[PDB]
Amino acid sequence: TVIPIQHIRSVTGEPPRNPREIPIWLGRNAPAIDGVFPVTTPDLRCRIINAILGGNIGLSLTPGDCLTWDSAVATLFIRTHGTFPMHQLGNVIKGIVDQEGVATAYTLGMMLSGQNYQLVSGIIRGYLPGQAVVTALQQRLDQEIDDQTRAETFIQHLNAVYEILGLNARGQSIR
Amino acid sequence: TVIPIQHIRSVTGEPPRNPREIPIWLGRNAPAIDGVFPVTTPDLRCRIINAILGGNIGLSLTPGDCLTWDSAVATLFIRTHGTFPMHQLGNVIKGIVDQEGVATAYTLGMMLSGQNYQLVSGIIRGYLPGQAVVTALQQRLDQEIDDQTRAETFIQHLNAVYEILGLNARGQSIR
Amino acid sequence: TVIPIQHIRSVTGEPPRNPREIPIWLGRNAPAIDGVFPVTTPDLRCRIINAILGGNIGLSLTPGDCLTWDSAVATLFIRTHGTFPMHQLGNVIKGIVDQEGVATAYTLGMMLSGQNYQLVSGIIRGYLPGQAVVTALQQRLDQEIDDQTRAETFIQHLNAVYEILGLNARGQSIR
Amino acid sequence: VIPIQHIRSVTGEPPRNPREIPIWLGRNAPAIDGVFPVTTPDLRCRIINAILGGNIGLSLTPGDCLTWDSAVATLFIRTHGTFPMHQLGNVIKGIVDQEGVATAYTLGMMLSGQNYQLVSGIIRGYLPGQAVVTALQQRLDQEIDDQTRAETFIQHLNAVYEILGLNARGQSIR
Repeated sequence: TVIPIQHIRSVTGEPPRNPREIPIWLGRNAPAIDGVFPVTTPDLRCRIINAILGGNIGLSLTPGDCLTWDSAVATLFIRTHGTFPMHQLGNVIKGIVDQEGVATAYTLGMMLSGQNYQLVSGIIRGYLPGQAVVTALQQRLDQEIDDQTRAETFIQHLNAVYEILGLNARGQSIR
Repeated sequence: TVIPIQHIRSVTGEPPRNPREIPIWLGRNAPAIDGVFPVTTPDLRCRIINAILGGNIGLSLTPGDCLTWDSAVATLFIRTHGTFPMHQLGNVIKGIVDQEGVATAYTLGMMLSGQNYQLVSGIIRGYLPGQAVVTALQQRLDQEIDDQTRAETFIQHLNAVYEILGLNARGQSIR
Repeated sequence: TVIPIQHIRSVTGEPPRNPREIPIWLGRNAPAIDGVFPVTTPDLRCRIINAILGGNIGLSLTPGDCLTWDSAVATLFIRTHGTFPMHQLGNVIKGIVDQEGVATAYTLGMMLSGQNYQLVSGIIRGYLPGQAVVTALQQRLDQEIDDQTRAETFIQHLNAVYEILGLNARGQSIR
Repeated sequence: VIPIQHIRSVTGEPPRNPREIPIWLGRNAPAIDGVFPVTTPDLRCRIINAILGGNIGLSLTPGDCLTWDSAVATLFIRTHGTFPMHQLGNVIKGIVDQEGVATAYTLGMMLSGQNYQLVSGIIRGYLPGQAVVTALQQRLDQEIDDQTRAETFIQHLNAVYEILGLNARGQSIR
């Protein structure tokens, strides 16, 4: 098939000039692309990403690297920053909860970490937006069964608590 | 399918950057978008809404949210204002009347509240432009059968009463 | 049934801000609109007009008001200038006669008036080029049998008189 | 002969500013019901008209005195000029600062025709402190249905306030 690239490329806009800014820009603009043209297979995700980023032979992915949008955004992260050691996962995540907030940072941290729920849960508990959140979120995760259900229910609970207290995603009050 | 996003995005234009102006922006382009393309299934509402919002943070919808234009417009309110829309319907209606006019504020009024003629009718009757109009408009709406008949014939009547007195949608004299 | 709004805007341009300048802009650009995408019913004409004027609820039309590109134009002029705006209709016509000439002033005036032969006829007869034309034109239109027939054979007779005297469209000589 | 003086001892003299007469009647209504039993709409109309003394402007007829809520709501339209539900959020915000959350729930429900969802949502925004909002919601969520939550809201607020050392007006011991 031929893909409607001129339309996709009018909805997203030009990708930023600093290539360290590219891997998060692609996460923000994913739902838009799925709107214009529903992306079903890894192939079609690759075809779409490769055309948008144009002349960068640097950042060209294959079908292996992009099963899901979250794989692509991680692969593109490792290239533009470099693989870093365990003790530096702190400064990567804090840097992101400041720009995009906890839900983005949890999903990327769980991906740059080989799904280490005990590590990435622990780090995110220091950058939550006030003590009353830290405590309310804890109780919900606590009364789950094991760590595997806690990993898959995290963002559900985070947002439920953020709703009650009436915060936006960036984690600031809007009332 | 593929949605005709080139066209839909000409009716609509580019969205406001102040992100608690968005539910009212999408609220008053919804009637036009439905003319230029038949949006039937919640999957297509979600696809269209997500395409025309572009790269904005926390503001993609799910097909769960987008069952009716109302439900969507209420959900984008909750994620921006923090509160439910129907805990401040008064302040929102008054704010629109002052910029856009009665017939605008009536329309968004019954999106936000959820087609509650009684309440929105009563909040508007407050902000009509002069005592004379209020009495005029009332005797037309008292000669319909049901409150179902009155919620179709409300703009038709306001537009007839404004002709007689010589006012101009935004509620200023032509004379 | 996708109404191709992007193409229609490519030909007409963007409508003005000051909504007093909309009813004439729509009459002028009408035969272009209709060449890109040919309308057939009132239904479609409504859907096209509302989509062009965009997110404007105040100047929204219904199928009732759109039997013809003239009926639509007339309805908008009464919402913006009010009924019996005879000093303003005097002023919009005098303006055109100077830029365009009398055969253009006639058709735009008759469109904005709801095809009011008696009113517009009267206004134009004060802006013709000199006493001899007025008298020559009148003698021809008086031989005609009813007012429907005068409105049909007005641009016809004005041309015949202008040709004899050796004037061009703008009422300046070519001898 | 209706025993007006016992009712006058509990209530007191009406407030001078016409705008605060509707809230005053709502706060004094539960105490009047305990001291003297009111069983008919007609008896209620005679008691309210005597308590306000000679106010011909705010006189109520037997039809609008069916329930204490209907009487308080009618006085609001005569004193302010707008129906209450149109501006409920502002009215609840005024009562919370002057009197407290418990007064706002009782008077907010009388003006809102017993709507739990609207009153509970408006009050949650003005509750004192983030901890109070989270603790109260957990207790209310356990209850089986909206009717049961409505009956136990004041009891569950008093328990949370006692644990966090807050007075009725929400001022901390620290």
